Amino acid sequence: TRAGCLIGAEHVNNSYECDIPIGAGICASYQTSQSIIAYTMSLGAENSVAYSNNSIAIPTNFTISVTTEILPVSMTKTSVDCTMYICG
Amino acid sequence: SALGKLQDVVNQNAQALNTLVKQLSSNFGAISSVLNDILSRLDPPEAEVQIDRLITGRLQSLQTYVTQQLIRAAEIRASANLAATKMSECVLGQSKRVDFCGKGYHLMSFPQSAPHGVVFLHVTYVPAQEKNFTTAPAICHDGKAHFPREGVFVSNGTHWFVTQRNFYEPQIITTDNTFVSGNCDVVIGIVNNTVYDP
Amino acid sequence: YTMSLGAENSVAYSNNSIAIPTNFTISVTTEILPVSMTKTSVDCTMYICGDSTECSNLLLQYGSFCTQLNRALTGIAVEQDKNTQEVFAQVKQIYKTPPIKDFGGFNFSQILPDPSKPSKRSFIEDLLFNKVTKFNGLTVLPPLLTDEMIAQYTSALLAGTITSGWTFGAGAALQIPFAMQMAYRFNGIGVTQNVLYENQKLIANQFNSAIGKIQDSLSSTASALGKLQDVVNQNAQALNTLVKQLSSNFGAISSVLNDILSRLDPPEAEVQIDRLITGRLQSLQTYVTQQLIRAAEIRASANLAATKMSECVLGQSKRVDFCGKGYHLMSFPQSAPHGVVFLHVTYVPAQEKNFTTAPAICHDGKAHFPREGVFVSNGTHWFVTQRNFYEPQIITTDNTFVSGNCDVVIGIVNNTVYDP
Amino acid sequence: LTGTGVLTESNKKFLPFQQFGRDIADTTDAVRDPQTLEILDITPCSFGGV
Ligand SMILES: *[C@@H]1O[C@H](CO)[C@@H](O[C@@H]2O[C@H](CO)[C@@H](O)[C@H](O)[C@H]2NC(C)=O)[C@H](O)[C@H]1NC(C)=O
Ligand SMILES: *[C@@H]1O[C@H](CO)[C@@H](O[C@@H]2O[C@H](CO)[C@@H](O)[C@H](O)[C@H]2NC(C)=O)[C@H](O)[C@H]1NC(C)=O
Ligand SMILES: *[C@@H]1O[C@H](CO)[C@@H](O[C@@H]2O[C@H](CO)[C@@H](O)[C@H](O)[C@H]2NC(C)=O)[C@H](O)[C@H]1NC(C)=O
Ligand SMILES: *[C@@H]1O[C@H](CO)[C@@H](O[C@@H]2O[C@H](CO)[C@@H](O)[C@H](O)[C@H]2NC(C)=O)[C@H](O)[C@H]1NC(C)=O
Ligand SMILES: *[C@@H]1O[C@H](CO)[C@@H](O[C@@H]2O[C@H](CO)[C@@H](O)[C@H](O)[C@H]2NC(C)=O)[C@H](O)[C@H]1NC(C)=O
Ligand SMILES: *[C@@H]1O[C@H](CO)[C@@H](O[C@@H]2O[C@H](CO)[C@@H](O)[C@H](O)[C@H]2NC(C)=O)[C@H](O)[C@H]1NC(C)=O
Ligand SMILES: *[C@@H]1O[C@H](CO)[C@@H](O)[C@H](O)[C@H]1NC(C)=O
Ligand SMILES: *[C@@H]1O[C@H](CO)[C@@H](O)[C@H](O)[C@H]1NC(C)=O
Ligand SMILES: *[C@@H]1O[C@H](CO)[C@@H](O)[C@H](O)[C@H]1NC(C)=O
Ligand SMILES: *[C@@H]1O[C@H](CO)[C@@H](O)[C@H](O)[C@H]1NC(C)=O
Ligand SMILES: *[C@@H]1O[C@H](CO)[C@@H](O)[C@H](O)[C@H]1NC(C)=O
Ligand SMILES: *[C@@H]1O[C@H](CO)[C@@H](O)[C@H](O)[C@H]1NC(C)=O
Repeated sequence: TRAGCLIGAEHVNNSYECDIPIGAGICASYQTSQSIIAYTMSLGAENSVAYSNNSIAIPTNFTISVTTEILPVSMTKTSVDCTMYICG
Repeated sequence: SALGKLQDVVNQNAQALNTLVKQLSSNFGAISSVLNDILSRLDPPEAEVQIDRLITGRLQSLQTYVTQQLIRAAEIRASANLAATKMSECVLGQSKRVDFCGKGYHLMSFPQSAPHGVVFLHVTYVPAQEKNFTTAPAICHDGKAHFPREGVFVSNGTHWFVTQRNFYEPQIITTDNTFVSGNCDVVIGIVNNTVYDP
Repeated sequence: YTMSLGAENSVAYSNNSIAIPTNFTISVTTEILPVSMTKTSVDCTMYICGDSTECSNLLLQYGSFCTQLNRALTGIAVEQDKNTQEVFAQVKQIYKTPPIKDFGGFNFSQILPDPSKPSKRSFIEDLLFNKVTKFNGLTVLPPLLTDEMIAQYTSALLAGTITSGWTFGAGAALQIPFAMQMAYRFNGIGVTQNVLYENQKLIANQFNSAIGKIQDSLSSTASALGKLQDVVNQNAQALNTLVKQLSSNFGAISSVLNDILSRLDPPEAEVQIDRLITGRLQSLQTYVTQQLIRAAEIRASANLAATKMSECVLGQSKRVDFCGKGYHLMSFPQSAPHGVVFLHVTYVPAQEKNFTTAPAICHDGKAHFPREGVFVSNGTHWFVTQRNFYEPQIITTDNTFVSGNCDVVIGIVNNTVYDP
Repeated sequence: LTGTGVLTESNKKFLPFQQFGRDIADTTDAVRDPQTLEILDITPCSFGGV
């Protein structure tokens, strides 16, 4: 491949979501008898929207979703003595 | 793995610090990495040579450490600024920024603490069942072009209704739902129907 | 010369005069942001020693410095894919446009991908790609996503924007006629939707014209993409510098490790080698530090780009200069080498007239205020109209609300209100 | 003039007095063989990370 010579993975011509990235469009995963395979990654399922000049889709129901977002705020306040480290 | 971002900060600082410690064992050209082995064996005119090369090596290692911490510190600060912004806009109010406070339409958020960080629970509204309706930009009644004040005009195949955009709730089209501007000859795709006056 | 800060403008301010636009234009502007940089990598031992055994052994005296440098560069390279993924891979499905491109007069053919090409890029994208434009342990890693894959994400975002508005960015993509979508975008900026429909042909024509202007601007002005070219040039310069440093002697008899080795015995060769190592190691450390700083700058840009995709493309922003100048209606992404280009479509008021105004009208002792819009006068009669587009209406009880009386509001006008 | 590499026949022309050439990095690019006066290109031996 364009990312180098890959030895031991079985290349297949199917398309799957990326697991372990290799590069240049190629990923690998372990699956079904279970072995490492190489494949072109999928960017997602296709969706043809039924667009027309007189049709509108309107939801008749809804759901409530709660998601989690995690952010770092701080790190350990370390300190190093510039003389002791070097000279004891 | 859910909290991998916070674990990552911890791991990187730990690694940088362990590296700084391991460097003390390098000789850098010296007879020994141990300052005391030099001192206990050599007279000062020679001990100084060995000491000077250890100093150069250790000083360079320490400078490297500090530079990396300054860069890392900046990254964390940027995250903290984002976190502070989200607290202000997601927790203390209702945001209009599209993906800022989670996916879907934002309703509210609740903070939770975490080691060296903050976790936000974002509550959003997600439309979840659509149906196919026929539509039109306007309805013309007795030559007058009627537009909805709110919502859109829809049809179920036999009757036209006006409804709010984000939730199907059909209503009879009346003069209290629409406003008038222009006539049947201007709007492209205008529908032939009536409007009820209570 | 002394520079000018711009032309002067004395605004005709008074306590009873308001200017209101009677026409508008559609403007489309281009914003260019860097997203990523080349994923380079440098071998900390090969750069310094080549295949010299004596040099390699001398480097052991420096402990971990060699591995730390490779670790730092590896981290940057990984981050570069993270940045790309965050900006473009934010659509849950790959959306496609219909075979019949009926968008109410709006022509998107220059921004939609061309099916006849080996790479499905739009006309504008080809222009962007055409305009933006040693072995000593130095390599380049490929990106995880290819240009074709980026084009597919861009196409999906564009298809979604055109056929389901912003809905697809919150939930399922729900189809809507394009003209109705624009009507919502107009109400979203304070302009009543009938303005769109009554001027649909004009609006579509101005839009189509603006796109043609963009094609010409990008085709003729190479400097248009200078921000992306700048990222490329800086990394190239830094790398060439790293290479040139290998020729420095740093006090050595020769910069060439092999000249030292082929002529001197180890007791002397080591002296010359040790000074070359010190110099080369310092040069490499300098390079890595600069790349870490530069990487941070790019990441910040990528974060901004990702934000704009979410707020300008997947919705309608209220942030004043965030999605171009003027009132924002919608935006469309296009890919570019190492970056993203946004086309921002905005509404700009474009013909104002001088009207007399008042904060309120008092009728039979009652103070009447507009629910929406302002009161204006042409010198003979008073009308109520929407703020962003002149459209006078007879003032009626369905236009105004009542609070207080003639004695409270400063500058209240004596007139009547019609009750249907 | 020494080094390690892969030699191939070049397709470039040296002036009659030139003995070797160099690239943009100022390293050896090509040489003139001393017995047969032909020009050879020097390509580094392949390498990469694993
Ligand atoms: C739309 O509704 C009008 C009635 O409001 C229909 O009646 C008239 O039809 C004739 C013949 O086409 C026109 O010349 C008149 O101008 C219409 N009256 C008005 C007030 O516009 C008309 O036929 C209906 N149109 C359609 C397509 O059904
Ligand atoms: C569109 O909606 C109308 C109601 O708003 C449906 O008509 C009603 O059908 C019920 C029987 O199910 C009758 O009892 C009502 O009297 C009808 N109302 C009217 C105004 O006629 C109509 O069938 C729906 N059309 C489609 C195609 O589903
Ligand atoms: C959208 O705009 C493009 C131009 O940007 C139009 O392309 C022209 O198509 C005709 C055939 O119908 C060709 O003869 C012209 O040479 C094309 N012009 C250019 C510059 O290549 C396209 O027709 C327009 N589409 C719609 C629906 O109006
Ligand atoms: C609003 O401005 C537009 C232009 O931005 C006017 O449309 C132009 O009118 C001239 C004739 O005066 C034509 O030659 C141009 O071709 C038209 N341009 C376009 C894009 O169609 C429009 O008439 C103005 N409207 C008002 C009420 O003043
Ligand atoms: C404003 O309108 C009122 C009528 O609604 C005018 O009529 C009266 O004028 C006298 C003399 O100034 C006042 O004492 C009364 O209080 C007014 N009536 C009411 C209901 O307020 C009044 O003159 C008009 N004012 C101006 C400046 O034209
Ligand atoms: C202010 O606007 C009114 C219309 O709302 C103008 O008055 C009309 O003038 C036309 C002739 O051009 C007559 O046919 C209408 O009957 C008049 N309407 C009314 C209510 O009187 C008026 O001239 C405008 N004044 C100024 C200074 O522009
Ligand atoms: C590739 O696709 C063909 C069908 O077109 C199928 O028969 C074949 O088994 C596939 N091969 C691999 C390695 O996936
Ligand atoms: C709308 O109709 C199309 C066929 O024209 C169908 O594929 C689509 O699933 C329908 N959408 C809904 C919400 O029923
Ligand atoms: C909608 O598209 C159909 C295509 O057959 C066309 O006949 C009809 O006139 C169009 N209506 C509007 C309002 O554009
Ligand atoms: C409003 O009147 C002033 C003079 O008082 C003039 O300079 C200005 O150009 C006028 N503005 C418009 C929109 O006509
Ligand atoms: C507006 O300014 C003029 C200045 O001559 C003054 O006479 C008038 O009373 C003022 N009106 C209001 C409502 O402030
Ligand atoms: C060197 O000697 C060989 C063998 O006799 C001959 O073929 C070749 O041309 C000579 N080259 C030069 C430069 O004299």
